[PDB]
Amino acid sequence: GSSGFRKMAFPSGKVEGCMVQVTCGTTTLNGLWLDDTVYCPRHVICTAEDMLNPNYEDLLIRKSNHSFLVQAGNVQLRVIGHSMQNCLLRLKVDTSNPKTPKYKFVRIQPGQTFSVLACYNGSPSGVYQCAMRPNHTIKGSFLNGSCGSVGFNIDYDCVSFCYMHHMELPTGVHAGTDLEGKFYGPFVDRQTAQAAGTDTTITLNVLAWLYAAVINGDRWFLNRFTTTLNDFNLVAMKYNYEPLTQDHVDILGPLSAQTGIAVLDMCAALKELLQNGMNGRTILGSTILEDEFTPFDVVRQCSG
Amino acid sequence: PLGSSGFRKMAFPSGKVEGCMVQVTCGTTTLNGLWLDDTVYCPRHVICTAEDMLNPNYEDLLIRKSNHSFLVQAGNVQLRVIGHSMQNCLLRLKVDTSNPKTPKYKFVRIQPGQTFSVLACYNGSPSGVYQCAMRPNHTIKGSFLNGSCGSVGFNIDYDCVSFCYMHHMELPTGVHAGTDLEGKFYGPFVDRQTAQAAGTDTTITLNVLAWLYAAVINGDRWFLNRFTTTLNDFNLVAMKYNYEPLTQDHVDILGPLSAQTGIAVLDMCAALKELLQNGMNGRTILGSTILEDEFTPFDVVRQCSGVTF
Ligand SMILES: */C(=C\C(=O)OCC)[C@H](C[C@@H]1CCNC1=O)NC(=O)[C@H](CC(C)C)NC(=O)[C@@H](NC(=O)[C@@H](NC(=O)c1ccoc1)C(C)C)C(C)C
Ligand SMILES: */C(=C\C(=O)OCC)[C@H](C[C@@H]1CCNC1=O)NC(=O)[C@H](CC(C)C)NC(=O)[C@@H](NC(=O)[C@@H](NC(=O)c1ccoc1)C(C)C)C(C)C
Repeated sequence: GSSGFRKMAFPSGKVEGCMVQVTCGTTTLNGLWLDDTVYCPRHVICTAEDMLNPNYEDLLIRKSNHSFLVQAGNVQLRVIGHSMQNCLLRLKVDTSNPKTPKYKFVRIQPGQTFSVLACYNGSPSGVYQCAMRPNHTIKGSFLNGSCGSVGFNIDYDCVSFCYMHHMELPTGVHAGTDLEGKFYGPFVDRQTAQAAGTDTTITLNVLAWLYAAVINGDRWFLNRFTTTLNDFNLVAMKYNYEPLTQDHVDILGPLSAQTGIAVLDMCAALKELLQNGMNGRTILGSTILEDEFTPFDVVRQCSG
Repeated sequence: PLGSSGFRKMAFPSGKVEGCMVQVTCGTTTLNGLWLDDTVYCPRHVICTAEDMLNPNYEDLLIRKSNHSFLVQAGNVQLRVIGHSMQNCLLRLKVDTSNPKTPKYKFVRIQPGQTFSVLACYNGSPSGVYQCAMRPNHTIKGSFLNGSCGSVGFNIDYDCVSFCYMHHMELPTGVHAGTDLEGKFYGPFVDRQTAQAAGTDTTITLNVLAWLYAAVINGDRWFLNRFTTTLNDFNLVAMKYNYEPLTQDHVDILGPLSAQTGIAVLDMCAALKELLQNGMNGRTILGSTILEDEFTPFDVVRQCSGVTF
């Protein structure tokens, strides 16, 4: 029967065990403690007067290991070393985190999804799933004090960290870096006017989602038409949708085979949906075309 | 404050519950169990075989089982069962080892409309976490596959994990049914594969109002007006849109949010009233085109204030 369909995140336990608090001056934010290293946003070393045009090289050289206070719960972890890697600081501590899970650092591609463990003062608040926007921003829910929180994916027992939160744009969206400290998107960590490129809807994901609805027993939006890749794009682009490529249709191969619905035939269905709307109906409980589920997310939730 | 663009359906951090999940096998039937101190809780149908699910006689099936009939595994280690008993629709297996990861906890029976986080599990291993609401018709719209029974629902009340749900089955309409941690089903359902149907469901009015307050808190207040309504007049309109009747008790539950925004509950009802009769006119609330009903007054305070655990 139907499996049901929820926007689910990965269990956050393996990440919770790595969260700590990092303070420098009067600024306190979150850090990630793996083995004997603690990672956090480099702006932790900024003072109110340094946020407009900071020179992190100059601000950091003025610091020592003891300028940093890291705390795991109520216990202080002594910093015995420090270095800056792009927009992150790597603080070495004198004790290893026994809760460090198997892990790796990965830089995800726009359109891919991940789980965010929102934290404050080194303590977990909640977890939610989201997708990195085509324009590299994240439509997240973050309050002041949330910097340092991380995004991740879990494959079996291995945690793949892919994001660390740094800031909020004038438009209300969020931006951050991978665990190597490199920003996602054309952004810099300073309080200046910065804008993201034009965003688009993740076409691959909307299609994967339409397949999820079908494997779950719903087919009302299908039709007897088909389309070429080119003709589909001429329409989709009018609605601010990401151009679809042959690689994307190949990625949908498995889902296509499981449902018996050709990728291009599903594109024809999407084409009709964009042109006529849903006429008051819903798909998997939604009144809008959902784009935060990748083909992989669908196969894992609807078929293990 | 949150990033002015969408209220995420945030689940509670799941670590404390992940440390309580184990695998329970009886014969060829394997599912999930909850290990707290020296007891492992699981659905009683674990003692059932393929064809013995239409109308199993649990009391009699259990008689044929001994402690050795149960194989419990925490990770790659076997947990020796030294006792077993049935409590309503659950089994309580006593083991010779107290869970070193047992967190402070309590068992609570959730009420209609209230939400909780579900930790989907398979073979004793956590797979995902998501937020769910106990629908007015006593079912939940979850996401479960075979091997998922035994997975649990919970809330974290400060420093205490409050377990409120254990998964048992799926209904023909694609929704789910389960029990509290005392083994008592929510709703009139029973754990046997017979003809069972959930009643017609309604929109959780209390939650929709809570969500509108969250909108205001976030700065999305275009839908507010200078009027008010009577409880009776609101219900006359809302029930037309299949909304659950609003009660004075519900008004009181919204008290903290009403105080935070200075907007009287009936004044918010007036706004909701207009939204239902006039629609949103293409506008959005908290980045949504529809009125969300799976966020409770508590979920709102939790996300807006950034409560931690
Ligand atoms: C994490 C900080 C933390 O935990 O501090 C503990 C002491 C925060 C997280 C944000 C707060 C609100 N939402 C968030 O996600 N990060 C920051 O405060 C950064 C710090 C900078 C990079 C050193 N700053 C911001 O997010 C500020 N943004 C901006 O200044 C942006 N500019 C616009 O809003 C603007 C108006 C005119 O020019 C720009 C900027 C593009 C990055 C926001 C306003 C706090
Ligand atoms: C958990 C079982 C498990 O983990 O087994 C390990 C060996 C499952 C969970 C469901 C699988 C799919 N989604 C789920 O949530 N629970 C069950 O298999 C129960 C077991 C019964 C209570 C002993 N059975 C079901 O969920 C079956 N449901 C039904 O048979 C329902 N009836 C309708 O479909 C119906 C009405 C008239 O004929 C059928 C029944 C009302 C409970 C589902 C189909 C497997």
